[PDB]
Amino acid sequence: NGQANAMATVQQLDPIYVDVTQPSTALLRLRRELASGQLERAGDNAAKVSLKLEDGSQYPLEGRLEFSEVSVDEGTGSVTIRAVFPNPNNELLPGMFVHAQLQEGVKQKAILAPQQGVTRDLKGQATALVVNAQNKVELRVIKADRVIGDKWLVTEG
Amino acid sequence: NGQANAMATVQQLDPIYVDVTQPSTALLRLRRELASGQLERAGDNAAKVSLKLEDGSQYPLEGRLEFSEVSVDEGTGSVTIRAVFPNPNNELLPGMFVHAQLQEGVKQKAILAPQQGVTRDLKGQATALVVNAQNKVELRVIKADRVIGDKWLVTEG
Amino acid sequence: LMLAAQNPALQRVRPNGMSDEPQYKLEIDDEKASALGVSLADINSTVSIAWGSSYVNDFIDRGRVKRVYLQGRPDARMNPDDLSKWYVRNDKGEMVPFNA
Amino acid sequence: LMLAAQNPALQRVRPNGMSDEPQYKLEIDDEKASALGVSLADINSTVSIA
Amino acid sequence: EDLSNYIVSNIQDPLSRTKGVGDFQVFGSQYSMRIWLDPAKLNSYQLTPG
Amino acid sequence: KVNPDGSQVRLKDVADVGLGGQDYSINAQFNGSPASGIAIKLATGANALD
Amino acid sequence: DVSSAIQAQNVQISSGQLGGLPAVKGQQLNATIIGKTRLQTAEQFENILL
Repeated sequence: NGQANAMATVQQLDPIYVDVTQPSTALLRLRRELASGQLERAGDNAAKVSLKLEDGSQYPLEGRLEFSEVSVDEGTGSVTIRAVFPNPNNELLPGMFVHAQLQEGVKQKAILAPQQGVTRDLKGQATALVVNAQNKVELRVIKADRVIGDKWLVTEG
Repeated sequence: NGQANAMATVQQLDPIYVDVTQPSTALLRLRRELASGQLERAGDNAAKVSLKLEDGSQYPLEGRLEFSEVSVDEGTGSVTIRAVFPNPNNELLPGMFVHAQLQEGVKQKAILAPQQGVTRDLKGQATALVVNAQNKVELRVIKADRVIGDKWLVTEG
Repeated sequence: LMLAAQNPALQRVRPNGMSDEPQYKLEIDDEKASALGVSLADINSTVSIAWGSSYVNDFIDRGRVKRVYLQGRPDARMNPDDLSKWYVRNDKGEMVPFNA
Repeated sequence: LMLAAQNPALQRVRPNGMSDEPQYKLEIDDEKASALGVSLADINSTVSIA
Repeated sequence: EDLSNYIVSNIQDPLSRTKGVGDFQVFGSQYSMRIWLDPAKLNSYQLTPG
Repeated sequence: KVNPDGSQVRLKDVADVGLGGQDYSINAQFNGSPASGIAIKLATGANALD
Repeated sequence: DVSSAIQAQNVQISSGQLGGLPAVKGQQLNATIIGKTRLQTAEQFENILL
C-alpha cells in the first residue's frame, strides 16, 4: 500500500508538452527593449511557430504558448517556458531533446544586408563597403548581431 | 497524506525579499572602526537599500532593511542580511541574483588625500611629504587604508 | 652612493637599476580556508588566473597560430579592496568570498 | 596549370602535390552530448583512441 | 595594437631570416583571444576561473 | 555547465571575449601618432653594411 | 597525500599586479603583488596541513 516504485506507466501522447529553458538575462533585456530601445510588439502572432527535432528537421504543425513557471533557478539563472503541441501520429515522444523557436517583438524599419556584402576584417569587427555620392567606396564598421534567413540584421552603420 | 514532494507551488511576488551575504570579518572591521577611534556614525539614512540587477540596470524603487540572522555560516563564513522590496510590475523573480548597495556609515568632514603624494617608505606604514610655513620638507606618517576614486582616505597625520 | 657626488674625479654616477617601490603582500590563512572546506590549489589557481593572465592553449586566426589568454576584467583588479571581489568554491558547493 | 599547357616552350608541366579527395567531416552536438550527461573530454578520448 | 599585429604576423618572419639579423625586439605583439572574466557573474553561477 | 533539462551557461554570461593584445607592457608612438615597429639587431660576425 | 599537500602548499605562484595593464582610465596606483612564496625553514615545513 502506497509503495514508492511504480509497476507500470500509462501515458497520453496527444497532445504533447515542450518545456524549453530561457536565460533570465535575455528575458529582462527583452522587457528593456520592448519599452525604450528598438520598440517592437508581436500581436496576435505571438502564439508560436513550430519546433525543430533531434536531427534538425522541422515539425509540420505549430504549437501554442501558455506560461507555467515564473521562478529563476540558482544554478543557471534560467526560467522555464511551457508549450503545447498537437501530436496526431505519435511522431513526438516524451523525453526528446528539441529546439523550439519562440516569437520576440516585431522590428520595424529594419535593415537587412546580404551575406556576401558583409565581411570580417582583422580584430573581427564586421564591416561592409558602401558607395557615397561622389562614387567613392568607403568601409563602414557595422554592428551585425544576428542572421535572419540569408541576411544579416544590421543595426548601426 | 503528508507526502514529501509537492503537487504544485503557489507564490506571492509582492513584496519580495533580498537575502544578502556579508563576510564576518567585514562587519567585524566595521564595528571595530565605528564605535572606537575613527568616526563612522551611520545616522538614520541607513535602512535605505538600492539593488542593481545582473545587467547593470539600476532597479528604480528602493527598499528597507530588516536583519534576520545573527549567526555566521560554518561553510562560507558569512552573515545573512534581509531586505524588502516593492515589486508592483513583477520585474523581479524569486531566485534572481542581484547586488544590494548598503551604506556602511558616513564619515564626517575630515580629509581626502591624492594618490600621487601619499607613498610608502620606512619599512611599514605610509608616508607623505608636506611643507611647513617655513618652506621646509617634512615627512609625516599617515594611516591611509582605503581608496576612494584616485584618493586615499587618510585618518591620521 | 653616499660617497658618490662628493668625489671630484667622478661625475654623474648612478645605479642602472631602479629604486625600490611599494608592493602588496597578501597572506591567506590556510587553517581558516581549510576549515571552511576550501581546497588550497583552488586558491592558487584562482589567484594565478584571475590576476596573473594564465595561458590556456592556441587557436587559429587568419591561418596563423595565435594564443588565447585568460584574466579578470580591468575594473576588478585595480585596487586592493577589489581582491575581495573574487569567490572560490568549497567542497559542498558554496561560494566563499576572498576576504573571508 | 592550364595557362601553362597552352605555352609551347614547356612540356610535361605538373604539380608535385596531390589531387584533392573527399574527407568525412563528423560534427558532434556538444549541447546535446552535455545535456545527455556525457562529458566532452570523453568524446575526444574515445575518437582519438578507437 | 593592429599595427603591432600586422608587423608580427606579416613582416617579422621575412625580416627574421635574412643575413645578419640575430635579434628583433618588436614593440607590442600579435593578437590574442582575450577572455576577460567577471567575478560577479562567476559568483552568480557557482563557477571558478579554473 | 549544462543541466539535463536543457538549461545552460555559455562563455558570454561570465566573460567577454575579443581580440586584444598578447602583451600590454610596451607601446610606441611616432611624432604623436600611434605607431608600432620592430627594432632590428645584428648577429655578431656579420657585416652591418650589407 | 603528503606528496600532494607539499606540492600544494610549497609553491611560488605568479599573482600579478594591482594596477596592471590594460588598466581602467585614470589609474594612479601600481604595485606588484606578492602571493605565496616557497618555504625556507624546517618549522615552516612542519606547519603543513594534511
